[PDB]
Amino acid sequence: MENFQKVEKIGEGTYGVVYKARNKLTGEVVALKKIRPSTAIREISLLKELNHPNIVKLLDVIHTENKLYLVFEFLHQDLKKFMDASALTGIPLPLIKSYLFQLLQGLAFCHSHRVLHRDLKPQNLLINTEGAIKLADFGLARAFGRTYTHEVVTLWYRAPEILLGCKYYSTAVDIWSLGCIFAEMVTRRALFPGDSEIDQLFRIFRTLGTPDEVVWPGVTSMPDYKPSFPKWARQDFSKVVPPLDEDGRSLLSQMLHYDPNKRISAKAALAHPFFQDVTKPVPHLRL
Ligand SMILES: O=C(Cc1ccc(OC(F)(F)F)cc1)Nc1cc(C2CC2)n[nH]1
Repeated sequence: MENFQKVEKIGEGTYGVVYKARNKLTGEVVALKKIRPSTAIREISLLKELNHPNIVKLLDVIHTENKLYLVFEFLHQDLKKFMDASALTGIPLPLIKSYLFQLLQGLAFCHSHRVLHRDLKPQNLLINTEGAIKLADFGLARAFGRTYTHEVVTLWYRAPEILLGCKYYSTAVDIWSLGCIFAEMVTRRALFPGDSEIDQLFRIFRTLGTPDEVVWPGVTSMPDYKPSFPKWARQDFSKVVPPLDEDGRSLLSQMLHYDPNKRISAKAALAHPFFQDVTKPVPHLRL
């Protein structure tokens, strides 16, 4: 670590602090994550190989004095800050479409290697001036497990099967999270901003209807399912994400299917008619 000069704090991650830093030998500007177990070393070392243009590059893994440091590629802005900055006008639909398309390419790659993210949220979607968007913290949930600073870990993008106690969840959990983020880019408001596990689940039920054996076979046997849940009717997506067109509403409905087995895959989502006119615009960024 004597090879890095801290520049400024990026923030407090889930596992530890993130700093912008400079590599004294190569002159490289990086993001350095300080994490404070052998199985974790092996799982993290496997992520160094999982390289894709829409995945934030893991440059190096450093284990010293029982501390673990992850050295990542640096990007100047995250999607949460970009969405806040674009709140008055909204992000233009061609840019939302380009970002969703790129994130689906990222997901299709990681899922093809049987690697899940498990904790997608706007905070870990990073953007550059060229119009690219990249997934950060890919694979860290499986490798490691409130934050170290006691901050509450957000539930807003958590798939219903996790909330219902599924132990062996699938790549479909990442498609759910990305559907929630797509809806938030379009409407400029979080889709399901729950502030507890039951509030998160009931917000989902109030919009998509309380799930039953018809739409989700096996749901009533899930560990945290309760027959006493209130029974809410489903809402139309035309009310949930206006002014998204019919192609975007159809794709969103497939990314938010209750049954993880029915939920669209990233590969099938890339073939959806919503992406017939996709382009790569450049965002307006002030750094
Ligand atoms: O999280 C950001 C955006 C960002 C950049 C600069 C920020 O402000 C600061 F300069 F630090 F004062 C604050 C936020 N990037 C970033 C994070 C990562 C790796 C850890 C995942 N790689 N790249």
